[PDB]
Amino acid sequence: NPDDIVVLVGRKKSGKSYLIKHYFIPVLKAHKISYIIDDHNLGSEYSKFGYNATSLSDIVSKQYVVVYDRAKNDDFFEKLWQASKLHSKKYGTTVLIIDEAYYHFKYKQKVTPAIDEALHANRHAGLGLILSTQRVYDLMPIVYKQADLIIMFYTREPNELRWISKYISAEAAEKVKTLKQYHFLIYDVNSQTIKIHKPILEHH
Repeated sequence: NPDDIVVLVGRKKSGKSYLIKHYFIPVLKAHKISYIIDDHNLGSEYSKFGYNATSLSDIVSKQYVVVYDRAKNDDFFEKLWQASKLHSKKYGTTVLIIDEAYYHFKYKQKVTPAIDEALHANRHAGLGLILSTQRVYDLMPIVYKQADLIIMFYTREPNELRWISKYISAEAAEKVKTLKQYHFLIYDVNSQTIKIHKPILEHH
């Protein structure tokens, strides 16, 4: 699980960050698994969850880190990835949590060596991924093939349902339409199963 690739999908205010904060992170902390949060702002809702990294070296050396990913050079992801791997050598298996995945895994973008490694060899690299995004069709289709879990909140948008049907599951597409707010569908890509989950309140 800690080295799984998990994708979270849903429009703004679906409850993705609340899931991160009260469903994923508490579970990681209970198992003493470290994490690196990549948040695209220059003051971030995640500031209480880790050290405010100002350099790549903070990413490597601090156990719990929040990366302020704004105004970085165009090749920032490969640097973040390098630093995260080095972080993992120091702290063991680590989860890289990406608040808006389209910045680094956008549909139709060039597949770089860092992207290839993150999608095809992340376990060996010692890094799990939580990729959060607003619209299903904003990410490279390979993300969905390589994911272990795809978590989806409500949508009735036809082009999104089309994507879900094509790259995930036709049954998932049907059920996502009737989700009530804060409920979410969990699609296990490995077992090809679907579980509908009740709203999260707090970790127990």
